[PDB]
Amino acid sequence: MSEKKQPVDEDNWDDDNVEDDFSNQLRAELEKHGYKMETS
Amino acid sequence: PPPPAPQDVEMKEEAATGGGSTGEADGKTAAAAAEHSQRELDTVTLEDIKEGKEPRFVLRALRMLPSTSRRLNHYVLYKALLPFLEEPMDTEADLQFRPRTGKAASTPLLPEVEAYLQLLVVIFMMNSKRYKEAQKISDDLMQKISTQNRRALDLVAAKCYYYHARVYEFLDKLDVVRSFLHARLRTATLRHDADGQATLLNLLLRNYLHYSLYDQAEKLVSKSVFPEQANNNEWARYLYYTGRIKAIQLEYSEARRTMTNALRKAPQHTAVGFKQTVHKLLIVVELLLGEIPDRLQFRQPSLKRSLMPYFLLTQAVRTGNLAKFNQVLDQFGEKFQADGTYTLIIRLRHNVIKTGVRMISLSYSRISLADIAQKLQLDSPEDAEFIVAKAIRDGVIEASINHEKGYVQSKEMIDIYSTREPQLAFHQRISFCLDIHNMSVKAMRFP
Amino acid sequence: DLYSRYKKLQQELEFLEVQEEYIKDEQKNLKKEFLHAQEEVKRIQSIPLVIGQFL
Amino acid sequence: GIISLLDEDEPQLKEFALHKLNAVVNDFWAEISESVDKIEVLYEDEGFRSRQFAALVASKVFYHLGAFEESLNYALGAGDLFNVNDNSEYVETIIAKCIDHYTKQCVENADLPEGEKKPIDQRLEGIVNKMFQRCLDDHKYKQAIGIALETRRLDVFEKTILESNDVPGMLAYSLKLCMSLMQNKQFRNKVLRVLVKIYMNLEKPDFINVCQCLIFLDDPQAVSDILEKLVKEDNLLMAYQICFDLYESASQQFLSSVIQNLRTDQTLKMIKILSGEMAIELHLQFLIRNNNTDLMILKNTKDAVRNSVCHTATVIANSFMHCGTTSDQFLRDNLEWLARATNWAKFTATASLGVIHKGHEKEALQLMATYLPKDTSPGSAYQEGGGLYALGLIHANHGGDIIDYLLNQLKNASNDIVRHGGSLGLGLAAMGTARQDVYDLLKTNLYQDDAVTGEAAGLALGLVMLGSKNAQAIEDMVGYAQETQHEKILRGLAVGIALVMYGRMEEADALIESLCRDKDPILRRSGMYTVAMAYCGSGNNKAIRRLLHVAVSDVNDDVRRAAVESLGFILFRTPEQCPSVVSLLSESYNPHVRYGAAMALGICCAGTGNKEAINLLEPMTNDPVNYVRQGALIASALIMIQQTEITCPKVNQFRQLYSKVINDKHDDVMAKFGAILAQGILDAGGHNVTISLQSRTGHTHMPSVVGVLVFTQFWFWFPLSHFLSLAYTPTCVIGLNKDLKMPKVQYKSNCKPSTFAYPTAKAKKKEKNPARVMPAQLKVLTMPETCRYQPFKPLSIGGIIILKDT
Repeated sequence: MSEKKQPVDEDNWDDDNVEDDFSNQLRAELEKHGYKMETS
Repeated sequence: PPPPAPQDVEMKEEAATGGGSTGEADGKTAAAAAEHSQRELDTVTLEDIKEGKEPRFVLRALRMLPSTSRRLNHYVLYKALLPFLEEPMDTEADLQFRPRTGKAASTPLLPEVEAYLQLLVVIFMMNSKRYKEAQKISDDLMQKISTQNRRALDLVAAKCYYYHARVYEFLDKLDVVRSFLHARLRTATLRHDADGQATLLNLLLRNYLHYSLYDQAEKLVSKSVFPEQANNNEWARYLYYTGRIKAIQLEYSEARRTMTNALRKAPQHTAVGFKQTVHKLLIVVELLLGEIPDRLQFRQPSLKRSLMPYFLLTQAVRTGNLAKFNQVLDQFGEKFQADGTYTLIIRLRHNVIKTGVRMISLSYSRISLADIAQKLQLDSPEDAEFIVAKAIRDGVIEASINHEKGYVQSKEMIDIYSTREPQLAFHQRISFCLDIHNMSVKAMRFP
Repeated sequence: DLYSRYKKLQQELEFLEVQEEYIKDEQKNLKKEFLHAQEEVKRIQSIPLVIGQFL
Repeated sequence: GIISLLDEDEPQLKEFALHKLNAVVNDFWAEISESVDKIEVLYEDEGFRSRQFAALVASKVFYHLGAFEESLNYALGAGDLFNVNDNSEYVETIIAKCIDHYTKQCVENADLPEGEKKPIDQRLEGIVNKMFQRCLDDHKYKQAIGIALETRRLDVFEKTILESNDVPGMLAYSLKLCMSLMQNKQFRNKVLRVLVKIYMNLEKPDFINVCQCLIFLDDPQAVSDILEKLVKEDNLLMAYQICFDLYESASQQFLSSVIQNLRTDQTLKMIKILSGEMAIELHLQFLIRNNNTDLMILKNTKDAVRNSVCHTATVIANSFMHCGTTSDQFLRDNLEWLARATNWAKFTATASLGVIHKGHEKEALQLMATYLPKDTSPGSAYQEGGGLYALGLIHANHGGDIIDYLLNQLKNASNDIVRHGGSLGLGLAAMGTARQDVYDLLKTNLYQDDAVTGEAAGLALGLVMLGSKNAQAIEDMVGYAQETQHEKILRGLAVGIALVMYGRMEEADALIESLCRDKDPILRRSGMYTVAMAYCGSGNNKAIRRLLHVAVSDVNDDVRRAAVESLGFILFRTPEQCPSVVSLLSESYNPHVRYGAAMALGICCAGTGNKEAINLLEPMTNDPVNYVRQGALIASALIMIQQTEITCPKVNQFRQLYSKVINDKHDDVMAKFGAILAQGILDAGGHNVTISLQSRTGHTHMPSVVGVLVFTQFWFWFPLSHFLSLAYTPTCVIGLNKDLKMPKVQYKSNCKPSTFAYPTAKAKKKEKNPARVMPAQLKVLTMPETCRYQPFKPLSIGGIIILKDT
């Protein structure tokens, strides 16, 4: 349906919220977290 | 062996649809049209879909005494253009069946839009609509016989004014057609309201945000609301255009509700990217809010080739990276300048700071100033007091600065419990509900 | 006849708009009449009813 | 962006600026839309020399918006450019709505007619008469008469007859057009008189002019004007039409108005025209030569002997076919069945001699010289009452000198069993006369201390005071109507105070409320009959609003019945709406509204070839209520008259259906009483005579309004079942030239022989007795172009026209 302007113009995908939350935040998810308890 | 079949069913197109429309339009007023006469939209878009062909149905049109049975059957039998589109006036002037004038000045003429030769017949379509606009002008100077142009041919007329649009666009712009439109408005303002002005007003904004910019303020004095919104499709994209306006008028909190409304009033299908491409620039206003969720709840993978900038852009929104900011800008700023996107590049930083202050504000009752100066990529405590005042900017949640040295003495705000603010609004909630009871009353009034 | 046709279409209109009001009032009336029917017939209650059998 | 140029107060760049204004006025609509204040700055300036074109660009922006009073202001302050610029939709839409402002200005100018009106710009009416000069040069009679009456003003209407070398018909069809649409009488009187003035001073002497204003304007001065002139040029073949129309169309008290103008040969003619014998005896001649009836069906229902009211049904059924025939058969062939019933059938039987020998005016008194009230028997006082009742039928609707002699007989008589017929005949022959002796004995007729004479007193006082606008008689009547002992007294006086005011249209409304206010059912019922009689024949919503409301909301059922009885009384000019509006009224709860609904479709749709009214009376004649089946048979009689056999195929179906219901015994007696009386209605003269609410003149007829409204409720007094027989006109034509001179004229119609056939293609006349015809078989004739005697006045329907002895 040509609306007179617009003709001119769950695999891995629900997780995308968690992943874009976790892009540069806890990128390993455990490999610091399992090793936090001996930092202090 | 296929073309003898539209000789039957393309004949019964005009027989059933057009013959019933004209004959049942001759009486039984306002059931004259609009029970299968304005089946016109999809049955005649379908006529331009369902099926030499160009001279055949345009010869020998106006004959005599109503022998269109034989004449349309001649149009059937003949399958085995310079004066030709004017031949429905050159056989004789039409002289009878004034509901048929625009009907046969639309349905045979318009398939050249779908034939797409664009060179010799768009000026002939211009002439054919000079004839049909002569009908449009001469309905009130020379045709003082009965209504026949409001109740049927106004709903036909706005459609073929969209076809006017289809013709006028494919070569140039239109300026004379705008005062011509407002004259068409004056002969539809007080007598019988048609959309019409809203059709070429959608086109007005559509070519004007391309090329003229004074006219939203002229809409402001021109906002005859037209609450009929019968198709809801024209009204939907009307909200889309004016939501692009309020996005370029930088009105956002209105834009989110009215553009979510404009989306949820699209019942549309056909996932080529109509709803998707209109919806992307719709929720660009949510990119301008300062708040936007993850767009996984919005994507059709047919839009994916166009949103190859857009997903990384909303990643830049949820993050705050200036590298990602400028990189998405220069690299991925193509294909959106055709729609107009560069008002988010000035305030993507504002989007960053409002997302951050939303997270921190609902996260923290009290924060400190010279650590909220280091939550995001802030600059200084004077920049942080600055951005606390700019974080209020409208009336946000209570943040009093502890005005000696305690950085901020902010706390959370209360009394949304269940006390007076919801029952301050429930009068208006049930005001909406009684409006729907008026819809029930008019549901009874439909017969 | 454009002075007399346009005279009398108005006349027959104002006639029928008067004549609508009659039936509007009767529709107001007969719902009350049907409620009076309902309760004043359903006073058929237990005037000291007798026990019997149904066959 | 021109308000920047509007900073300048010198106009020498403002000419360039206004040339910019009408150049980009389609783009910059919101430019002026707040700059209206500076438009008023340049408008109200007395030095800015373009304030008119400032009002035009103001017209542009308020054409973009569409304001009304702004366009009134542009009619004011646009001036020359408001006037000469008229070839555009841009100007004609806003001046079209200004002409709409002018036509509601003319509404204002017709709201109050005596000075002190609202002010008028000479330019808003300058465009009216300027556009009207286009209407004069266009010369179309639409263009004249439309705008001539849109203004509701007689000056430019007077100027419309002054147009060019045409108007062969405006000066003879203008009154026809104006009567065919009129709603208000306040200026109609003046239009109707200013047209007939120039019709008196026309190049042609016309007859439809005073033939119309003599009955819709009823002037004693205009009838003296045509008396004066038509005697003055000393010709009576031209005064033929209008003097015999003076007797034939006009009613009583207008004869009083002309007999004031009589004396100030044609002397013998003015002696004889107010007598008016010739119509009576041509009616008599027509019926004695035109007895196209049947006595066999009268035997087939004569055999149905019962002691009840059936005797009255038989004698009224054969009086219907002998009212004006001077012929009796069931007063002849029997005495035992004739004297079977008692004390009321004797009233009716000596009343049928007056019904049948109505139309035997002078000689019927000596025909009843044997049948005086005190000659036959002093045993039944109703026999001696029906006697003077029949003498009132001798003086039915056109009495003579013996009106006062019946009054002399009513000076001394029995108590009340005489005046029930005597005073009714006295006021029948004395309609609207306002006589003093009737007031004299009607005083003691009120004070009889007997309820059976309420009809006598009330109805006769309403008759002699028809359209009274009295108070003192009405004071006597309604102020006696709170303390009496029965309701026949109340109801005779109630229909009398209905009958005391007629055709008022604004005047009886005080009495309408006065009858409305009381808790007396009979008095509000009288209010409904009064709002009928003051508003007869006109679709006035002021009746139908309160009628509507009282026929819904009240549960008092007599007044509801009167409300659904007044409908055909006020709307018989347009009978073609009554089915759609009394449709569900036929399905009410009571016998009153259902009965009055059947009667409403009956008295409404008389002359209609409708058959929808028939189709809706079908479940009304098969109703569960008994006397609504009776009244539905009577309503079938009402629909089938002013209708022939081929007008609706159920005529013989209703004849055999009447036969079905009456000639069997097991049907309802009360509901089969109407069947043979309805047959008699159906064979009134053998379809010769019928009812006539609407004349060719348009003058409605007092029996066919008054007698039928009294005839409505007939159980309450059984001799109220006679009065519809007084409402009969023979469906026949008079092409007579000299008063007795028989023509040789036999012209034809192009119809069928069976449409002619009443129980070849051409019609055949009879050389005047007149000849019976369908009313609808008079617009389908053809003049004899091969005859020696050719008529000149067009004969579209029955009545009299002029012929020429050539």
